[PDB]
Amino acid sequence: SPEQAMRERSELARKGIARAKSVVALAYAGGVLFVAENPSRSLQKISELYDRVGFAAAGKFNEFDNLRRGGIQFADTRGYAYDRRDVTGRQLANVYAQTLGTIFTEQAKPYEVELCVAEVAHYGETKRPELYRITYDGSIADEPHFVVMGGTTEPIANALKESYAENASLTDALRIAVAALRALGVASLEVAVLDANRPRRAFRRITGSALQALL
Amino acid sequence: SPEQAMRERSELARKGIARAKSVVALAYAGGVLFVAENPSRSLQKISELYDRVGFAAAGKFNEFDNLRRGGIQFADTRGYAYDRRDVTGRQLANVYAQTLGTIFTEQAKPYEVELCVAEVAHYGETKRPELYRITYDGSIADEPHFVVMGGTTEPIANALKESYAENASLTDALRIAVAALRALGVASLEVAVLDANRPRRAFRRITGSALQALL
Amino acid sequence: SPEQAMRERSELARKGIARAKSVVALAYAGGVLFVAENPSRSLQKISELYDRVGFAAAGKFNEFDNLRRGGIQFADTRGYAYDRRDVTGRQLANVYAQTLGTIFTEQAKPYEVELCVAEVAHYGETKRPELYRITYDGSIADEPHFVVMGGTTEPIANALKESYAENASLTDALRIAVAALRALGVASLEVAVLDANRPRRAFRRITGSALQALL
Amino acid sequence: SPEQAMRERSELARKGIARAKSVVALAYAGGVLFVAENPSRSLQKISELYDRVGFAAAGKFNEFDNLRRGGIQFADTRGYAYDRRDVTGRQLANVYAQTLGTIFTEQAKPYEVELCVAEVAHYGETKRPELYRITYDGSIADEPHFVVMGGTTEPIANALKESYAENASLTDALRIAVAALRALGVASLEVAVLDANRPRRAFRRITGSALQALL
Amino acid sequence: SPEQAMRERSELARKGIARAKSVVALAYAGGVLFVAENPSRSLQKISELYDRVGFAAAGKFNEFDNLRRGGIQFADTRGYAYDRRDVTGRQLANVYAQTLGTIFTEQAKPYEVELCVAEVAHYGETKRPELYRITYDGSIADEPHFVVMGGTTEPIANALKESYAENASLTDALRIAVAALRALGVASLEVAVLDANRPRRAFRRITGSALQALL
Amino acid sequence: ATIVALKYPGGVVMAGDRRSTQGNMISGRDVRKVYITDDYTATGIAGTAAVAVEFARLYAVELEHYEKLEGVPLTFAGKINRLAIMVRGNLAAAMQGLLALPLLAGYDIHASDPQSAGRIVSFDAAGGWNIEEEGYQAVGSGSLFAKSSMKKLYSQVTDGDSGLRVAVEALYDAADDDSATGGPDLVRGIFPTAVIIDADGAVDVPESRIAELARAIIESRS
Amino acid sequence: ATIVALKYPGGVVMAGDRRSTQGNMISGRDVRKVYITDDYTATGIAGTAAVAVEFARLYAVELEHYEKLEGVPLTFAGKINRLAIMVRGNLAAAMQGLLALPLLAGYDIHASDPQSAGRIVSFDAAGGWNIEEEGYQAVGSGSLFAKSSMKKLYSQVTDGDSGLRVAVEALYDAADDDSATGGPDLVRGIFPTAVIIDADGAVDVPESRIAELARAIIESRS
Amino acid sequence: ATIVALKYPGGVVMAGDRRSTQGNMISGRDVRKVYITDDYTATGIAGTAAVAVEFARLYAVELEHYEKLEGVPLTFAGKINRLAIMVRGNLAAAMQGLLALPLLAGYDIHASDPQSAGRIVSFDAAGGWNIEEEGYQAVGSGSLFAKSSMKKLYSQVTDGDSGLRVAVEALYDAADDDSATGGPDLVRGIFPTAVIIDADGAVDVPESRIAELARAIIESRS
Amino acid sequence: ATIVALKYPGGVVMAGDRRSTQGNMISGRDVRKVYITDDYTATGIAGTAAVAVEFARLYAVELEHYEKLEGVPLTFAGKINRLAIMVRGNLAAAMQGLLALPLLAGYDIHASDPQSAGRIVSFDAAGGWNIEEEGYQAVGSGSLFAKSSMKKLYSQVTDGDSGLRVAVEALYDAADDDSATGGPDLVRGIFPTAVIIDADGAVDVPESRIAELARAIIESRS
Repeated sequence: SPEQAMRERSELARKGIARAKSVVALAYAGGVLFVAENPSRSLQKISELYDRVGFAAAGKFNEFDNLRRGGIQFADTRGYAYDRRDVTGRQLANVYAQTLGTIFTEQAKPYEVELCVAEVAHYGETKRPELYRITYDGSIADEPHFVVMGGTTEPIANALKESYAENASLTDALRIAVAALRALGVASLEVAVLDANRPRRAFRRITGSALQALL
Repeated sequence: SPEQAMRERSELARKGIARAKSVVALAYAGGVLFVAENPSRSLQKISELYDRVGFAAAGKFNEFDNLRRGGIQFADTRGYAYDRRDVTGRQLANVYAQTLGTIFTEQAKPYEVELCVAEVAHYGETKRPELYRITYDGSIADEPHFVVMGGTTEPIANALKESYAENASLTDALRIAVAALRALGVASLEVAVLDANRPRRAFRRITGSALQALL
Repeated sequence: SPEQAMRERSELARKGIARAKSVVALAYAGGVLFVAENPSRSLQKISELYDRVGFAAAGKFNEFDNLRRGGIQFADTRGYAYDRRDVTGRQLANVYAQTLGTIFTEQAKPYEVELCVAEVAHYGETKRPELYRITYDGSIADEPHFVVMGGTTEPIANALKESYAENASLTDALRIAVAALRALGVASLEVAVLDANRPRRAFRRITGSALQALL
Repeated sequence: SPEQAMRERSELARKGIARAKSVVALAYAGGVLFVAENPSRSLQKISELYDRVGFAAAGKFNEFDNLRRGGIQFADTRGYAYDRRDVTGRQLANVYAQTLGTIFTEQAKPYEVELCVAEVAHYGETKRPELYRITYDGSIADEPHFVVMGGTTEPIANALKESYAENASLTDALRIAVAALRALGVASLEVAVLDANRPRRAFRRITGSALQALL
Repeated sequence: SPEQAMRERSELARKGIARAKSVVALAYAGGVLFVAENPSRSLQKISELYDRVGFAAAGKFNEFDNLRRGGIQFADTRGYAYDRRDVTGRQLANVYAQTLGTIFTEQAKPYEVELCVAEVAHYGETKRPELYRITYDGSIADEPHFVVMGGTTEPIANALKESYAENASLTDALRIAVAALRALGVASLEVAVLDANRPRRAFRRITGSALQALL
Repeated sequence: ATIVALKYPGGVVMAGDRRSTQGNMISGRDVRKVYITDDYTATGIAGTAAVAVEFARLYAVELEHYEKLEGVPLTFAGKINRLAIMVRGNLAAAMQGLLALPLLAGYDIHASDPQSAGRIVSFDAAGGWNIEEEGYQAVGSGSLFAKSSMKKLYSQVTDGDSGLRVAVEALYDAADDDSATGGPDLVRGIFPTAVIIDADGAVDVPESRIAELARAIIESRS
Repeated sequence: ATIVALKYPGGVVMAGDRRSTQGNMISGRDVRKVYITDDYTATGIAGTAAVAVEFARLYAVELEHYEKLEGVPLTFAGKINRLAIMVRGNLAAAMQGLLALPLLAGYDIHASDPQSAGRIVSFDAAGGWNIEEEGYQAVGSGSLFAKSSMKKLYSQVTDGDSGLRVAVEALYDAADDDSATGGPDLVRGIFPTAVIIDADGAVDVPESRIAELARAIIESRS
Repeated sequence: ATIVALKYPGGVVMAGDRRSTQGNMISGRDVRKVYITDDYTATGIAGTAAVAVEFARLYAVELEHYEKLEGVPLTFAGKINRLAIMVRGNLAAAMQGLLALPLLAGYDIHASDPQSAGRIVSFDAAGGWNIEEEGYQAVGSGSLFAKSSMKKLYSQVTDGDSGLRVAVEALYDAADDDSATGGPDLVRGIFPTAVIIDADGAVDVPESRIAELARAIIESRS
Repeated sequence: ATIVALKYPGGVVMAGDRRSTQGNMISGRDVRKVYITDDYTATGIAGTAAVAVEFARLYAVELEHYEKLEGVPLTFAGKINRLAIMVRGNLAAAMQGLLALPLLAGYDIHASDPQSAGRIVSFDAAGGWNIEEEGYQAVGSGSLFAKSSMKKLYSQVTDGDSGLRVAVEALYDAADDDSATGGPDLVRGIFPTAVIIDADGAVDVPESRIAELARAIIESRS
C-alpha cells in the first residue's frame, strides 16, 4: 500500500521539523534579512551560495549542511562553465526540489529539513527580491514577502502577516522579526543580510556589538 | 497480488492530479492556444519543445519540469542527427508515453502529472493541428478539438463542449476558455500560443498589457 | 512503518551505550582533560587525531576503533592537501556526524557508540577550548564546559555541574573528575590531556607514578 | 524488529559453541601453553600465526580454519610491508574482532567460533604474555592468566581459578590443565607451546612419547 | 528466525539423502575399496581425483558430478603450480567442506549429497589409509576404518562394525561389503579400488568377468 | 579564403569571399562562409563550405538549447566561453591537418552605450580568444593584406554603408594579393556575402547592394 | 612578455607589459597579464591574454570555493600548495609547447611584523616553488634584463611610490633590450598595468599615475 | 649540490650546501636541503628546494601516520623499507629527467651499544639501499671531492664538534672543486645548514657556530 | 661479482665475493650476496646488496608462508618451481637493464642416498632452470675463470673442508682475472662469505676459518 507508506514518511518528516527551532526571512528595502535562533557560534544555519544568492534552513544540521555543500558545488560549477551572471536562485531552488523529492521517494528515511533560497538584484539594478520555499517532499513555492520555517509557525506567521511594512529600514525590520519570533539578545541569535548595495558579494554577517546597537 | 497494487498506485496518482489546478489547450484559426491558472510568474506550466511543438502539463512541478527538460533534449538531438523538419509531435508523445509507463511500473511512487503535446503546420502549409494527451500510466489519446487537464475537468469539459467554434479568432477563443475555466485577470493567468504564421518558431507568450487588451 | 523501525534502532543503540563504562572530558586552564575507566593497558579509549585535536569514545571497542582510524586518515589527508593549520575539530565532528547518520540509516545494526572531539588553541594564542559531542544517530552538539558519555550519566553530570571551576589546575580538575565518576587508582584509569603549552603536538598520556603523584 | 533478530542470532551461535569441545590456554614461566581435546591427528585446533604469535579456536572446523588462513595472510603481508618486529598480536586480535563483527551483522548465519590470540616476548627480553579472547559477535577482551573456550566452561574456569600458580613449570602446568579439563592420554589431546627461549620461532608441538613423559 | 530456516534446510537435505542408494568405502590390506549399488554403466558414483586420491558420493547425480569436476580442476591446478607430491586428500576434503558450507548458507536449496575422500600412500611407502566424510552442511569428520553413506546406514554400519578385519584380502573384503550392503551381481554393482602397489596412478575399476570371479 | 569584420557607430559588419581550393585547383566558386547563429551574433570560419556550415549548425544548436532550457539567452561572455570550449576541444585534430579558426561578430544589448555595443572576437589555434579594440579584424590566408587595407581605409567609416564599402574594398585587396582568395566575378555574377548586426538584429545583405558597391570599386580602380 | 614584482616596506607591487607576439609579428598591443585573484593576492602569467585570464579565473574560483565551504580563507601556505598542484598538473602539456609559468604576489595578514608581510613566490617548469628572499623577481623573456636593472635600482625603494617607479623603470629596460616586450606607447597611449597590495588589500593602479611615471622616466633618459 | 654525513662517537651529523643552478646560471643562494623528519632521523636530497621539502614532507607524514595508527613508532628497518618503497616508485620519472636520490641519517635507540647507534643509509637510482660501514657518505655533484676529503680528515673526529668541523671542511673542498656547489658566502652571510642527532634527538645547528667554523677554516687555508 | 657452488660427499657449499661496482668505480667493499632462505637451502644473486637481500627476503617469505598454511614444507621440486616462476616474472625488466640471475644450493632430505643429497640449480635469462650434474657451478662476471679453476681442482674434494678450500681458491682465481670481482682484502680484513648445508641444515661459515684458508692460499701462491 503506497498511500500508507507515504503518509507515514510525511508524518515522520513533519514531526522532525516540528521539534526544531525557527528561522525567518524577510524582504526589506536593502535586500533580504535572515534571523534565526542559534545559541551556537560554531554551527551556522544561514550561509551564502553565490554572489547574490543566500541559503537558510531548519531541521537536522547534518542533512542541510550536506545540502548546502552540494548547492555551493553546483553554483560554482555552473558559474565557471557558462559565466557568473548566468547563475540565478531559481535554478538552485529547482535542483533542491529535485534532490529532496528523490530523497523522499528512494531513501529509507526522508530528510527532516525545510529550505529557503533568496536572491537579490545585481549592482545598479532595480528588481524585487525573490523568496523560494522548498519542502521535504520536493514541493516548491514562491513567496513575495516572508518565509517562516521550523517549530510552530502559525503564531509567527500571524505576527508577521501584521506589522510587515514594505521598504522598511534594517533596524525596523530587525526589531519586527525579533518581536515576531517570540510568538533573545546578541547570543542565541544568528543574523545575516543580502545587501543589494554591495558591488559583487551581497552576503555579510552581523555579529557582536554591531548587532547589539541595531537591536 | 498485482491488481491491488495497480489499483492503489492509480488511486494515488489520480488523487494527486485531482488537487492540482487546471490547464486547457484549444485549437483555433491561427494555431493552438494554451491557457492555465498560474499565480507565479517564475514557475511556468507551458513551454516550447521545438519549432512547431508545444508543451503543457498539470500536477507536481518538479516531475513535469524534469519531463520537459528531457523532451527538449530528445527533440534537439533528433533534429541535429537527422534534420529539423524530421521532428514531429507524434514522436515526442510516444516517447512521453513510454517513459510514463516505465515510471508507473518500475518506480516506488508514480508521477502525478498529465501531459499534452501540440503541433502546428509548417510555414506556408495547411494542416489541421494535432493534440495528444498522455496520462500518468502511459495511455496516449489523440484529441481533435481541445484538452482539459487538472482539477475538476467535467464542468470545464462541458463548458467547452458547448460554445466551441472552429476557425475562431484569438480574442474570441481566449474569452471562451477564460469563461470555461470558471466552471482571473492578467495575474494568475499564463497564456501562450503556437502561431502558425511565424516563419520558424511558432511559440510566443502573451504577457502584461497586451494580454489585458485581448481579455 | 518507518517510525517503529526508527524507535527500535534507537532503543537498541541506547541500551548498548547504557551497558558501557563512563568517560568524561573537562576544559581546564591548560587545555582539555580526558578521564576514563579502563582496566586494560592494551585497548585504549582516548587517542589523538591531529596536532591540537583529541578523540574520546564510549561503547563497543571495534566500532569506535574503526571510527578513530578513519578520522586519523581524513585529518592526515586534509593536512597534506591544504596545510596543517587548515585542519580543525569542527570538520572532524561534521564528518563523524555524517558517517554516524549514514550508518544509522543504511546499515542493519546501528553503532552503539558516543564520540567526543576536543580542540585547543595553537601555540602562543588565546582561545577557549571547544567540545563537540556526536550521538549514534548523527546529532551533533557543542558543549562549553564538559561532556559525559557512557553508563549512567545523570549523577556524574550533576556532580560535575556542581564544583566545576573554570581556570582550575590540573591536579584540582583531575581530583574533581575522579570524584565525579563515582556517582579508582592508577590501574583501571586512563588519563590524557591536550596541553596548549606544547609547541606542535598537544596530546600526551599520564601513566604510572606520575599519575599516582597527581591523584 | 532488530532486537529479536540479534537475540536469535546470538542464541544460535551460543548453542553452536556449547556443543563443541574445550580448549584452554595458560600462561606459564616459559611462555603460553595450549591444551585441547582432539582425537584426530589430521585436523588441528592450534596453530601458529607469526614468529611469536599463536592461534587457538573452538567450534566449527571450516570457519576457524578459514579465519586462521586469513590471519596468516594478513601477518605475512604486514611483516613484509613494514618489517617482522612490527607485527604484534594486538593487531591480529583487532582484525579478528572486526571480521567477526562484520560476519555477525551482514551474513545469513553467524560463525559459531571462539578465538584466542597469544603473544610472547622477543628473544632476550622480559615481558608478560598477553592473551586476547575474541567472541563471535566481535567482542574482544584481554585476559591476564588463562582463557577457556568451548563446551561447558564454568567448572573448568573454577578448577583453573584455583590451583593456578604463576611462574610454574611446563610439567606442573600441563598436569594442572589436564586435570582442569575433566571438570585423556597422548591420543585425544593436542598440546603446543609458545617457547620464549627460542631465537625466532616460538611455536612447537609436543607429540608422541615426549608428551607421554611429561604427563 | 534463523533457527527455523536452518532446521528446515537440514530436514530437506536429510530427506534427500535418505531416499538415495548406499555406497560404502573400506580400508583393506592393499588400499581402499569402493562398493556402490549402480544399475547404470553410464552414470558413475565413484571416480578418481589425483594419483592417490579417490572420490565417492551419494545423492543427486548432477550436484556431486559438478563437485567432482570442480575437485579435479582444483587438484590439477595445485599439482601444476607447486608439484604432484604436494597434493593430498586433506586439502580436497577441506575445500569440499568450505564449498558445501557456502552452498548450505547462501543458496536457495542446499545440496543433497554426502561425499567421501580417500587417500593411500605413495609407492614404496607405508602409511595407514585416510578416509574423510564431508556432510551437506560442511561438517568434516575423519574415519579410520570405513564410511557408509546413503539410504539407511545404521544396519549397514552394524554389519560392518562387526566382521571387519584389518589387513584383509581383496576377495574377503569385497564379500564382506557385499554382505553388509544387504542390511547383487556384476550388474547393479560399481566396484573400484585404490591400489597402493601401483607406481603412479592407484585408481582402477573392476568390471565384467574379473568382478564375477572375485565375488 | 578571407573573412573581415569591422565596427561602425551603431553596429558591426562581417563579410567573406566565395572561393574554395584544393592546392592550386579551384574547387568551388559559390562557398558561403558567414552564417547567422542567433538574433545578435554571426560566425565566420575560413575553410570549406561543410566545415563552416557544420560548426555554425552545432553552435546555433547549443545556443538555442540553452535558451529553451533556461528561459533566457546567454550573456555575451557566456557565448564566448561556449565557443572557446568548442574550439579548444579540437586541437589534436587541428594539428592533424584539420584546423578551423572562427571569427565572431555580435551586438551586446546589455551595454550602457548602444553606439559602441558592437563586438568582434578572434580565436587562436590553442583555443585562446581576444576581444578586439582597434575596430577591425580579418582571418584566413589573405588576412594580412585585408588588415593593411583596413588600417588605411578605416578613417572613412561613419555608418553602416561606409563600413560595408570598406569591407568590400578590403576583400578586393586581399583577392588582388593572394590567389586562394576569389575576387568579384563579373562574368558569372558572384559576389561576397555580408551580414550586418545592429540594435534590431542580424540581417543578410542583399546581393545587388554588394554588386553595386563592387562595381563602383572596380571602376574606381580602373 | 615580462612581469616584475618587488617588495617595499608595508606591501608588494607587481607589473607587466602589454605585448603579445606570434614569432616576429605583433599580434596584440593591449594584453593584460596581472590579475587580482583574492583580497590579498595577485597572479601574473607571461603569455597570451587568454592563458593569463583563464588561469587566474580557475585559481580565483578555487580560492573562493574553499572560503565558502569552510567559512574561513586559506592560509598563505595553503594557497601556495593549491597553486603548485595546478602548475604541476600541466607538465606534459608544457613540454608539448604550452608552458605557463606564474608569479604570485601577496600580503600575509597573520605575520607578526606587518612591515615585512609582503611575499613573492615563483614557480619552475617541473612545478617547484620558491619563496623569494632578495626583494624582487621577474618572469618572461626579458626577465634577466629586468632583474639586472632592479639589482642596481633597489636601494632607492623606501615606500609604495618608489617601488612603483622602480618597477616601471625595470620594465622599460626589459623592453629596451628584448623585442618581445613592449615599451610605453606614447602615440597610442598604452602603458603597463600594475597592482599594489598592502594591509588594506590589493588595488589596481590608475593609468594616469603610470603614465606620468613613464613620461618622467622617458624625459630622464633623453 | 652536495650533502655530507658522518658518524662520531655518540651520534651522527649531516650538512648540505645552499646553491641551486639552472645550467650555468645561479638560480638560488639560500636553498635548504636537510630536513628533520622525525625525532631521530633526518633526510637530505640533492636538488631543488621544492623537491627536498616535498619529499621530506611526504616521508614525515607517512612516519607520523603510522605512529598515530599503531601507537608506537616504526623500527629503523621499517623506516628504511618505507623510504625504499617511495624511492623505487619513481624510477620511470627519474629516467624522464627528474631524479631524486636521498640520504638518510638516524639514531637507533634500540641498539645495545649507544656509542655506535648512529646510522647512515644511501640509495641508488634503481631504488636499492645500503647501510654504510666506513663512517661517512656524500651525495650530489661534488660528492667525490667531499668523500676524498673525509677519507683524509676522518681520523680527527672524536666527538660532535670535530665531526661538525670535518663536515664543513668537506663541503668547502667540494665547493672548491665543483662549480654547482656553493661555498661560504661572506659578503651575504650565508652558510651551510647542519643537523646533529644524538641520544636526545635531532636538533638544528645554529648559524653562528657554522659561521665561526667556516671562518676559521678560511683563515687556515689563507 | 661471482658466486661459486660445489658438491662434496655429504653436502654442498656456496660462496661469493664482496665487491660492488658502478662502471669502473668501486662502490662497495662489504656486500653480502649469499643468504640462507630456509633450513636446507641457500640462494646467491650476482648483483647489488639490495637486489640479493630483497630477492632472498621474498623467496623466504613465500617458502615460510606455504609451510605455515599447509603444515609441511615443500619438496625440492616445488621450491625449484616457485623460484622459476619468480625468475620468469622479471624478463621484461631484465631486458630493461635490471637482470638478476640466481643460483640455488640445497640438501634434499627425502633422497635415498644421503651422501649424494646435495643439489645445485642454475637459471638462465629466459627463466629456464637446470639441475647440475658435474659437481660445481658459478655465476657472475668472473664465472668462466672460476669454473675453469674448479675443473682442475675438483679432484681434491673429499669432504667439507676441502670443498671450502677449493671454493675460496676458485674465487681467488676469478678475482685475479676479472676486475669487477674483489679479492681477499688483507689491509681491511674483509673476506668472502660462505654457507655449508649438510644433513643438519644450513649454517654460516665463521670469518676466521675463511681468513686462515685465504691466507694459506696467498702464501702458497707467493
